Amino acid sequence: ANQALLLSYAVNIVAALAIIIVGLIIARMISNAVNRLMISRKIDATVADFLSALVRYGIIAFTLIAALGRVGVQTASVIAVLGAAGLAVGLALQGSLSNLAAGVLLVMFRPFRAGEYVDLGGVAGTVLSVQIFSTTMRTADGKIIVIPNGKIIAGNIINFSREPVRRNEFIIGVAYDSDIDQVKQILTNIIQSEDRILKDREMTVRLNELGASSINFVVRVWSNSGDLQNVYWDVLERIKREFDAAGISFPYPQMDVNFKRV
Amino acid sequence: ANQALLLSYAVNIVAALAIIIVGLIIARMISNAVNRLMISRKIDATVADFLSALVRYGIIAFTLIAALGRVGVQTASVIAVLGAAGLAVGLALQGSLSNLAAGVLLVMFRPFRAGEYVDLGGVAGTVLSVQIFSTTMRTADGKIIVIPNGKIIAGNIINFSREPVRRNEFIIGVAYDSDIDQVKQILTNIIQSEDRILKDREMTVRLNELGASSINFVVRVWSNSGDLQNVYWDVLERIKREFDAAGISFPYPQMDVNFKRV
Amino acid sequence: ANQALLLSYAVNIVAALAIIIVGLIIARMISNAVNRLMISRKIDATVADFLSALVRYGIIAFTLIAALGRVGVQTASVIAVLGAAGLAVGLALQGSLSNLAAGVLLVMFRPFRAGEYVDLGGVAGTVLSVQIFSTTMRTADGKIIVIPNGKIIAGNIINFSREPVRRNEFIIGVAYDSDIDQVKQILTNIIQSEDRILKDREMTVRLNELGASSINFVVRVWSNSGDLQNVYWDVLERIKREFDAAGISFPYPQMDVNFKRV
Amino acid sequence: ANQALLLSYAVNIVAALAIIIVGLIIARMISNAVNRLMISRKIDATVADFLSALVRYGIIAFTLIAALGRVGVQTASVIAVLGAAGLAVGLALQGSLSNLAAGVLLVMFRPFRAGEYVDLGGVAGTVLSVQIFSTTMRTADGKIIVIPNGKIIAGNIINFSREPVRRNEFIIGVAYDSDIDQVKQILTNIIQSEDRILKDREMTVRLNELGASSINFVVRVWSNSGDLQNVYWDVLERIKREFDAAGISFPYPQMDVNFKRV
Amino acid sequence: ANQALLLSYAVNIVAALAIIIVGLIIARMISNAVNRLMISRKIDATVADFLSALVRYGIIAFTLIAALGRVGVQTASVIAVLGAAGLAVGLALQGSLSNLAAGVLLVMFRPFRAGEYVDLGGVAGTVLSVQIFSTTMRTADGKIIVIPNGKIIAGNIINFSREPVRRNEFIIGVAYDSDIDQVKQILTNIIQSEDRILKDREMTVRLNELGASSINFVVRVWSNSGDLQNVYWDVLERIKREFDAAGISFPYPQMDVNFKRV
Amino acid sequence: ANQALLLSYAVNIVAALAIIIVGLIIARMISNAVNRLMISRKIDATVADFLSALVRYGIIAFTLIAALGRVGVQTASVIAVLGAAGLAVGLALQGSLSNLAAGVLLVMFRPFRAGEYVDLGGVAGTVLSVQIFSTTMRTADGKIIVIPNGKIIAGNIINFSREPVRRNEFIIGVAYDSDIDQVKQILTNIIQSEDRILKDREMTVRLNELGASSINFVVRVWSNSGDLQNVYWDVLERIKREFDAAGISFPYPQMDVNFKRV
Amino acid sequence: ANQALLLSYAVNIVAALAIIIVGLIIARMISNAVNRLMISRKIDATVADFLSALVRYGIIAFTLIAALGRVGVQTASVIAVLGAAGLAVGLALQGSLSNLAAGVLLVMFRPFRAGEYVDLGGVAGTVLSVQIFSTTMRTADGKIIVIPNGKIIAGNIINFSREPVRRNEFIIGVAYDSDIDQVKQILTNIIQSEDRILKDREMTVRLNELGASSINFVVRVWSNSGDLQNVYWDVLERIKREFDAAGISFPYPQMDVNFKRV
Ligand SMILES: CCCCCCCCCCCCO[C@@H]1O[C@H](CO)[C@@H](O[C@H]2O[C@H](CO)[C@@H](O)[C@H](O)[C@H]2O)[C@H](O)[C@H]1O
Ligand SMILES: CCCCCCCCCCCCO[C@@H]1O[C@H](CO)[C@@H](O[C@H]2O[C@H](CO)[C@@H](O)[C@H](O)[C@H]2O)[C@H](O)[C@H]1O
Ligand SMILES: CCCCCCCCCCCCO[C@@H]1O[C@H](CO)[C@@H](O[C@H]2O[C@H](CO)[C@@H](O)[C@H](O)[C@H]2O)[C@H](O)[C@H]1O
Ligand SMILES: CCCCCCCCCCCCO[C@@H]1O[C@H](CO)[C@@H](O[C@H]2O[C@H](CO)[C@@H](O)[C@H](O)[C@H]2O)[C@H](O)[C@H]1O
Ligand SMILES: CCCCCCCCCCCCO[C@@H]1O[C@H](CO)[C@@H](O[C@H]2O[C@H](CO)[C@@H](O)[C@H](O)[C@H]2O)[C@H](O)[C@H]1O
Ligand SMILES: CCCCCCCCCCCCO[C@@H]1O[C@H](CO)[C@@H](O[C@H]2O[C@H](CO)[C@@H](O)[C@H](O)[C@H]2O)[C@H](O)[C@H]1O
Repeated sequence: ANQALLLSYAVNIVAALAIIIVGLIIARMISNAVNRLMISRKIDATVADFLSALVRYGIIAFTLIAALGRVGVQTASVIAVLGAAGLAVGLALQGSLSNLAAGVLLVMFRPFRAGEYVDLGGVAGTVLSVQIFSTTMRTADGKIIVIPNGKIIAGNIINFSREPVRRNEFIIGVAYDSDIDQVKQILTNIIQSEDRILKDREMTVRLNELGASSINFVVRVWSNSGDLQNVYWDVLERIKREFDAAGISFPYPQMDVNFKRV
Repeated sequence: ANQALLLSYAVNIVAALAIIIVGLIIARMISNAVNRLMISRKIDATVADFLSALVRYGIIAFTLIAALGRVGVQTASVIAVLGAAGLAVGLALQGSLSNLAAGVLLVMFRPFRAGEYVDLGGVAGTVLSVQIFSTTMRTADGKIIVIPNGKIIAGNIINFSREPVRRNEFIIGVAYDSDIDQVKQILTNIIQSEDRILKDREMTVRLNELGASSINFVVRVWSNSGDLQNVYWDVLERIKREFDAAGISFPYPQMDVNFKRV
Repeated sequence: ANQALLLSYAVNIVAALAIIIVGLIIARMISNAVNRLMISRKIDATVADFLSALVRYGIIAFTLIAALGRVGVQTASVIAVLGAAGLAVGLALQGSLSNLAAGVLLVMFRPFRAGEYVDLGGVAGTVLSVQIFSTTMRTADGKIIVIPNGKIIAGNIINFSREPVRRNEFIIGVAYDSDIDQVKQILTNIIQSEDRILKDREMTVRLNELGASSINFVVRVWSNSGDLQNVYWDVLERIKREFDAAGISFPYPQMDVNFKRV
Repeated sequence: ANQALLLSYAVNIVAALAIIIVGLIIARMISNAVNRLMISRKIDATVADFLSALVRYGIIAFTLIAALGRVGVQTASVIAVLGAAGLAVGLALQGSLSNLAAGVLLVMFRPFRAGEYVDLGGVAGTVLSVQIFSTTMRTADGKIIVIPNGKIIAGNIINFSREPVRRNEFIIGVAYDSDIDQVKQILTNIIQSEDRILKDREMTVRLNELGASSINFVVRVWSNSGDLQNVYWDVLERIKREFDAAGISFPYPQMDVNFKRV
Repeated sequence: ANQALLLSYAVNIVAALAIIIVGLIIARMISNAVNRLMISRKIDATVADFLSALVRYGIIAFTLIAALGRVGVQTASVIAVLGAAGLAVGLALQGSLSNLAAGVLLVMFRPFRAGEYVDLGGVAGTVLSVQIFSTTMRTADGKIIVIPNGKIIAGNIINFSREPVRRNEFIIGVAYDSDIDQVKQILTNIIQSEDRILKDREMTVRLNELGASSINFVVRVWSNSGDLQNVYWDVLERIKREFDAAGISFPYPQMDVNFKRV
Repeated sequence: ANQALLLSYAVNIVAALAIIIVGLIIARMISNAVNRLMISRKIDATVADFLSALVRYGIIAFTLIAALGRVGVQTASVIAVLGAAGLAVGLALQGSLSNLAAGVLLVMFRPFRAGEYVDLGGVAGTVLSVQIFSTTMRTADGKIIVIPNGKIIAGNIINFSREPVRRNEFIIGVAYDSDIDQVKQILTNIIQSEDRILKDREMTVRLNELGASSINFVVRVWSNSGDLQNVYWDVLERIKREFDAAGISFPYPQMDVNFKRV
Repeated sequence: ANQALLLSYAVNIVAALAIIIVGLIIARMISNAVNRLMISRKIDATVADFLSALVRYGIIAFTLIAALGRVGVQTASVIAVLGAAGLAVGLALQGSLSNLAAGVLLVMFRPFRAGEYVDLGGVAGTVLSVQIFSTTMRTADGKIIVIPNGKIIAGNIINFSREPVRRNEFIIGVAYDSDIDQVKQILTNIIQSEDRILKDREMTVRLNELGASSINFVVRVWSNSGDLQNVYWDVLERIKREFDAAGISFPYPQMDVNFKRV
């Protein structure tokens, strides 16, 4: 029969809903304004969206604390419950947040760009795109790999395609009776007739190891990154043909045998 | 004999039960409304159920704090005890929550879809379905594997079936005395007569290594993902037959032996 | 001589004991009621016992805070001491709680059931039972293994017995001079006369590799999970007998030897 | 000269010491009563001692907070300092507490008992006793191993001695020219004359693999855990003697050699 | 000109210094008294020093909070700053505290004592002393190893010197044509003439494996820990001499060779 | 109609905006002043920027707490929400902060400088630059590697280029019948005629191992870091030529063969 | 126009700056006094600098809380912001603090000193100096290694140079037909004529293993740490010369061959 307290309670509830509505409006407005202010200062779009989302959820948290205080919930209760909900959402989004930060770093510092062959922790292939949470790459034989950004940032990032020039390394092994000067002279002529091998870099042709069955010569020559494999195959076929023409042997595995007829 | 205090205590208990009932009702209603509001905005059904469950448990926590305050328990006591119960439930559900978030990410970004052959951390097989906590896959020989979603998201996701085309790589090894031009010409004719090998891609036929007993030619040819294995087996049998017809040898392992009758 | 303060102190102590007794009674009653309410809603019995134990310990914590406030201990002291005791009990029960949650998940989602051969992280054997903290399994030779549930849930769960059908894979290796058509025809007749090999699945008989001493044919045939091993042994003995009858050889390891009498 | 404040200070100090003494007495009494109440309910003695120690230290903490409040230290100061001392003691006792809980679990669920051969994470030997913090075991050759209980509970617990029966697995390898029916018949007679091999279990004698130099027969037979090794050695010597009597050969490693006098 | 407030400030500062001095005195006295009280109850000296240091730093913390309150710093400020300093000191001393607790456990339970050969996680050598933070051991060839106590407690502790008796295991391999009864009889006589081999234990002499080139007999005999190596060397030389006298052969690695003059 | 409360609310909002503006101004000024004060004291530029950023964000946090208190938000709400936003930003920047600190340490202590060959955790190459978050290095063959600074600081940092002098180690293996004095004399003359080998260091020429087919001499000689590889190749070719001239043999792998015509 | 409030605000600001200045002065003075008091008590210089830095930053924190309270910032705000700045600085300095504590432990307990050969976790070389954050060592061939102190303290610390004496272990392998008494007598005379081998230690010369092609004698002899390698090389050359003079053979790898002309 006494509606006056009921009127006060309904009025407090309507005031709580009005505070919620106005708080969502002001949160969206201040967050969009901070986002435009950051984009105008050339902050990265993902960092801008992240900081704007944090500002919007903070203003919404103040609005919730105010409205729930209007309905009689204490500030300590609302802070504890919003903290538990935030800890749950943070447990769900912890790894995704790590991948988001790693993706921002990969887009900012550019350890690798799309189209560059790389080697991210033992997998290797052409990069296709860095994305919000993971990087796609196509391996040499066409398989697609999707590496999460945090694993990429946490480890080494070998990059085959960054330097214009790269070095071949042949390991020719010839018979122990082969002349050393003739081998070095033939390998030197083979790498001096190769126009794609850079003459201003190193061009080693040195005996390198006395192996179990052969003396292993090493040849190290530099070439542009686009000519590396073709130079390898061409120098290899030329080595084979010229050694076969010159009489130098490539040994089969060797074994002395001390015969004992028991 | 003095029932007035007893009446006040029974009235406070009934008011606490009434606050509990009304609080559960309002919690269920606001949670269903937030869930419908999120589903209408095309949020994922699992993220919608998660955020709605958080809203419902938060409103129930406010209701518990209010009723337990009506029975005389202090707000600090109720917050501490609900925080301990929430920390226990969170210790129980930590890994399941990680798998739930990883499953939401796998369904959203689609690193792999059902029916695509993959390789999730060293296990490989056709995917069957991504589920709330774990992914099922059937390996090539019919074993079922159940990989938890967090392990899948944390590591690499090789995907054999995403790209339409993929590359074969034969490694033929022939005797050192074999002619190189004849080997390359026979392998080239074999891969040029193969209609399932894409002629617009690479078709390498290059000497690749001077091995212990053989010179290892490499052949790399591209084909549609569905023709890859049949092209491998057909080119392999054709290589065998044509080399046997042409007189080119596949060496047995070689060994020079220096006889010494001691 | 002034017993009035002594009377007030003894009365406060008796009131604290009465609050403790009534609080234990109400805790047991509300916990049993919540447990019956959950079991009636078809919640899992272990989750029901867990949530009921949490409700009972929470009501006991409120009762302790009330009684210890009656004896003059402050609410902050009781909350801090109960929090330290709860942190100690939680450090003791952390791993057991992880195993309990993993066991609930294994009983709910059924990645494997009792009597199904599995492979949980490198150990393999018939499952015997999933239990509250660990799973028992009997390996193929009769050893018992007890894997804690958390280790099982955290890793892959290969399941040999789930699919009705599974694939055999023979790897026959014959001499390089062997006819390929005759080998493929004999293997095809051997797998076509085998009634336990499913004719509606794949039945590959393809040359697969040119090995060091032999050409390795592959045979892949599907059969029901109960016939897999018997089909393997029967096809193997039939391959051996028919190749010996047809004159096809299984090579011994090969080695060319270039004799050099030095 | 004004001793009245000095009298009040000395009286407060004596009251603090009296509160400390009475609090230690009541703590010891309530802890012993809770310990007897738990032991009477058949709780494990270690869990009883743990919960009683927690009750005793909690009552001592309330007594310290009361006395230090009597000397003028605030409740927040005493709670913070006791919390720091408890965090230090907990950092010191964290691993010992994990081992204590794991030892309680090992004594309760009995994955292994004393005198049973086991394999706890790659070490194997007869168990000697489970103790409060670590398990002792004597390996087959007499070395003692002391494995902490937490490492045991965290990993697999293979148990060689639990099942009454266990399976032998011989892998006989005979020459390719050996008759298969004669080999299977001799192995079958050898395992049928062995009274310690259980005839109601499996008794496989199947050709299993066509190896590099031999066809590997497999023999799997079950026997009681106490007869396993003696049955292995006896069947092995009988296999050797009967194959030597029957003319079946055990091949030496084989190698074809294609002689080439260059 | 108004020195009265200056007098009050100087008096408060002198009172703060007096509280600091008296608090350090009372802290040292109560800590020494608790230390003597623990040593009198046969607590370990390191645990006694640890708990006494905690009591002394706690009383000093109360004294600091009181004096800094006298100079006007609030209790919350002093608690926060002392908590930050304690968290920094704890980050510095975390590992040293873990090693201290592990050293107390190693001195209490004695998994190993000084002079006993052990194997702590893959390093092995005579123990020299357990110390406050690390254990010293001298390996068999005289290198000193210093293993931190926490690494020792966390892993297995194999102990070669605890059991009085230990088992040798010879693995003799003889030619396939060797008589089995003669080999077993010679090995049995060799281990029956050895007085240092315990006749009340096992003395197996069983054929154990049919190897690639030899049948591997096993001999397992027990002896006192001090006679183990001398018994090994003596039985080994006796096996060699008696087999050479009896005509039994130790095979060289075997290889059939199928000659093919191509 | 009653605008007086509306005037008070608009005035409080304008005062909050004015406090925000003045607080940002004072934050930027005090942060720039602290930054100049640190740079003037020769603090590292990165540590200066870090501490100045912390001072600026702290002053901005005080300004936010003041303005949000002016609009009616409580201090506890603002502290909790700013703490949640700071915990989120810290979860995003945790790894980047670890790399920043590691980069400051690498620039301060200089374990390696640019242009020095190193080996950071199994990858090796010339360092190019240490940067804010990762170190770039060019391997010997031209690949670029980008190692995050925290991984570098956490592990070993081998440094090939720091010491002026470094040691070669040849391992010559000659036939068992070779004279030892003649081998040692020839190797000694070869390393005494080499002017780039430091005569004031060690120059060992000792028989080191009796191998399976050869006695392995060791030669260890020191040389300047720039002459190391050229000295290796020159001494190797001189060893080969002088041994071939002196008649000393480099054995092929050896094998006695006990012929048995069965 | 009303400057009185403006005068009060400017006066409060000047009082805050005066409190800041006086607080920095008193912080520096008390920190230097505590540092001198610790150095006078022979505390380590690094622990003294650490505790003095903690005292100085604590007094500065009290001064900041007082001044910021004078400008109107609440104590809770200042404590929260200083706690966030301290948590950020602690996240940056966590690893450096671990290395600092480990370096203090290495300088105090001296597991190794400069100039002693060691083996810290698989890297080995002469120690050069222990430093504030990392230890430098020069490997045997002149590479410099920089191991962070925490990695050193966390693992084993083998120390080759601590014990005055160390043991050589030769493993001579002679032909099966060689006399055992003659081999043992020659090895005994060789190690008895070696004056640098300690005659008061063990001098084993025992047959140790019957290998695939040779009986492996073991020789274990002790010598001073400075004579170890020279004794090894001298005993090795003497073994070689005396066995060649006595007619004892070092076998080449052996192989029986059962000829079969098929
Ligand atoms: C009340 C605040 C509500 C809003 C903020 C919510 C925060 C939620 C925090 C959840 C717990 C985060 O705890 C985090 O766990 C990882 C586990 O590898 C650890 O640190 C980790 O950081 C990233 C993830 O951010 C990982 O990819 C990385 O491998 C590791 O360094 C630390 O322990 C801590 O950074
Ligand atoms: C009072 C609030 C009540 C409601 C919220 C309850 C929260 C309960 C939190 C329990 C502890 C979580 O602590 C978590 O532990 C894991 C351990 O790998 C670490 O972080 C982990 O996150 C996920 C799980 O979320 C793991 O799959 C992942 O391997 C790892 O990065 C961090 O330390 C922290 O994220
Ligand atoms: C005041 C509240 C009293 C009642 C609640 C008591 C809670 C006690 C918590 C103790 C500390 C738990 O801290 C826990 O440690 C493990 C260590 O692997 C980490 O997380 C772990 O969770 C489970 C155990 O729950 C492990 O099996 C899992 O390997 C790991 O992910 C996180 O760091 C945190 O989940
Ligand atoms: C104020 C309260 C005073 C009384 C209570 C004192 C509690 C002291 C807690 C110290 C820190 C414990 O932090 C613990 O660290 C280990 C580190 O592996 C992790 O969890 C660990 O639990 C056990 C030990 O209990 C380990 O054997 C296990 O390998 C791991 O899962 C979690 O991080 C947390 O459980
Ligand atoms: C309210 C304050 C707001 C401002 C400050 C925000 C701080 C945010 C802290 C996030 C959690 C940090 O938790 C951190 O996790 C890593 C996980 O490897 C662990 O420690 C780590 O430190 C660094 C990163 O700093 C890692 O590179 C390192 O591998 C590891 O030692 C510790 O658990 C803790 O240092
Ligand atoms: C408000 C206080 C402000 C001043 C004090 C600031 C403290 C800052 C603490 C940052 C987090 C430290 O968290 C730390 O993380 C490491 C991560 O390996 C873990 O412990 C670690 O300690 C040291 C570093 O101290 C590591 O080298 C070690 O490998 C590991 O045991 C623990 O989780 C915790 O010791």
